[PDB]
Amino acid sequence: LTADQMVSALLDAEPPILYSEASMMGLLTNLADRELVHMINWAKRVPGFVDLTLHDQVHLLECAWLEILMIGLVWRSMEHPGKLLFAPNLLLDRNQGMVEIFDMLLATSSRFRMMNLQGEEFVCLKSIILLNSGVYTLEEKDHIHRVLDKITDTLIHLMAKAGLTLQQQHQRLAQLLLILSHIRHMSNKGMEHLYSMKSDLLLEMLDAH
Amino acid sequence: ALSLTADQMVSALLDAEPPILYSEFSEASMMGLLTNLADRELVHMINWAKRVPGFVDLTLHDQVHLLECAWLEILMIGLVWRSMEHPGKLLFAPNLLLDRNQGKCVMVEIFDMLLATSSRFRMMNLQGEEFVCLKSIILLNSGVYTFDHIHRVLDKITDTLIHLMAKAGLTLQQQHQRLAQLLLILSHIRHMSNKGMEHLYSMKPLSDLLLEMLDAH
Amino acid sequence: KILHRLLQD
Amino acid sequence: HKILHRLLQD
Ligand SMILES: CC[C@@H](c1ccc(O)cc1)C(c1ccc(O)cc1)c1ccc(O)cc1
Ligand SMILES: CC[C@@H](c1ccc(O)cc1)C(c1ccc(O)cc1)c1ccc(O)cc1
Repeated sequence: LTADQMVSALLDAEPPILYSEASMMGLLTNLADRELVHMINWAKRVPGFVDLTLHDQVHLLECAWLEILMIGLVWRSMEHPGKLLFAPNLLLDRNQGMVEIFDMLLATSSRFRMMNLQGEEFVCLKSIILLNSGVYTLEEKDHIHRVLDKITDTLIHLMAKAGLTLQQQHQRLAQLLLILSHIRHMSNKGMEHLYSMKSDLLLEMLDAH
Repeated sequence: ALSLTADQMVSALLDAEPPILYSEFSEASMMGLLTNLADRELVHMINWAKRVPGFVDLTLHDQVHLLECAWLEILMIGLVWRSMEHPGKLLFAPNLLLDRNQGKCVMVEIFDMLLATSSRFRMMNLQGEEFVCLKSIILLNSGVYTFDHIHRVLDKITDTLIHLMAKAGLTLQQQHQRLAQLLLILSHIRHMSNKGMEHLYSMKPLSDLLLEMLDAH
Repeated sequence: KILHRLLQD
Repeated sequence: HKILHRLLQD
């Protein structure tokens, strides 16, 4: 696939933004549980994912599901400063917060806003998270790394078409990927509280960690 | 710091490198050696951090925050680096080299992840000049989103990394591809640190310094 | 468990 | 206070 084709494939594969119906945690779990179903079908449409073995596809999803949920949350909350848009009907401020996770997500959202993160870049990062989060845990790894290299070329391709010099391209690429480290951090800490205070699908997701 | 060239940036980092320390078994002794080793390494890490270009520019409050958030990451990437030329084994110290089987004393999940990272560094043929760059990035990045200057220094190290890759004869495609591959590994290092930290707070005689690092988390 | 069912079809 | 605040300026 070309760089243009990579983006078009990812953009059209985007999951919908779902709505929501101890008080707060009931809603979020219900929301995440419905989102997980869409994430799975989204994962299949991510170029190169279904080429992997069924065993590997689940390991990747089991390790990255919360990261993918969180970066999605951070993304839709971009143009809503100081608040987290869990759903179009569920916009929460910091005060309504576990608040340590909220502050990190807000920081990431404000980080995306400062960087003017484009949707085309977002679907790349999200797909990168899916393929990367479980890869370090042989011919299949060569493939995953080949797809990752393809997504890297795609990211660079996007930045070059936006009039960025090759220095700014290389800087922005780094800036985007360094954020994935924070997203991993937020996920592990989120996972750490999720396992503390404990639907069907999400149980296999939580027990994986 | 931002005034430094790429060659000068590398030279500063290479020269600021901490030494490879030595150490003085069961689940009690083994955690004892590592704790003793890590506590001595931390003292050198603090002095290394001070010598990291752009680090002393930060507030003394921020310097503490970055080190408190990244200390285990920095310890781990160092370990991974020293274990690079020792496949299937972890070189904690020249006199302390452990296999995966000797990891199940206490920690076996952490060992395989680190081994995976080490073989990943070797398969990528990670250069020392690249290593000192990644390590400094970990220091400046891991706590920056949990507080403007830092992002500029980070950009400087990015320029520095590319410079190494460009001077090694890699095409502009392989440069940004290799750049991406290196930074994605930092996601796993962060993961290992988080998994390690919850395990450290589970078991915790730690020193004052190593204890104060843990409550930060 | 569940996951290898949903992704299989 | 914290140990770390001494090592970093001394
Ligand atoms: C940020 C809130 C996040 C969360 C995670 C872990 C925590 O400990 C607290 C909060 C939450 C969520 C994130 C993204 C998204 O699209 C929907 C919901 C969530 C996920 C799973 C779950 O079983 C319950 C809640
Ligand atoms: C990989 C072993 C790592 C570890 C961390 C947490 C675990 O639960 C088990 C193992 C270990 C270490 C890493 C790097 C290094 O240079 C020296 C030592 C360590 C650090 C601090 C500490 O109080 C005890 C042990």
